[PDB]
Amino acid sequence: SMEQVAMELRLTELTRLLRSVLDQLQDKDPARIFAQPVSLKEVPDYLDHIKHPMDFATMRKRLEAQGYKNLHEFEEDFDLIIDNCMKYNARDTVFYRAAVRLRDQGGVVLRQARREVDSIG
Ligand code: NA
Repeated sequence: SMEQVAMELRLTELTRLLRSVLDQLQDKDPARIFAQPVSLKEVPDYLDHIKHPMDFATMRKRLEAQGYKNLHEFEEDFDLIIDNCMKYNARDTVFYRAAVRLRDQGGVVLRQARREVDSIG
């Protein structure tokens, strides 16, 4: 149907926006702390601590299968990245502080993004 197709052109254009957002977000991680999932070989207790791990590559796989239906959903995933790190790591570590920085820098990118998704529909 033509109704289905138009919904599909909207998903596709959300997807194109979200990809840009994810490149922007991930430029605020020059160190690449958050680029890949935590290794269960190198932090074998990780899953006793963190119930829903997240990382930028896992968001990117989801994005390329157009698995994000709106910006809230993508935002939820970004926030897990931050919130998981801030839980597992102590306030005086380079990891915790790299998440605070990514949160504050990420907040701006997502602030305008939210206006573009409401504006362009
Ligand atoms: Na903690």
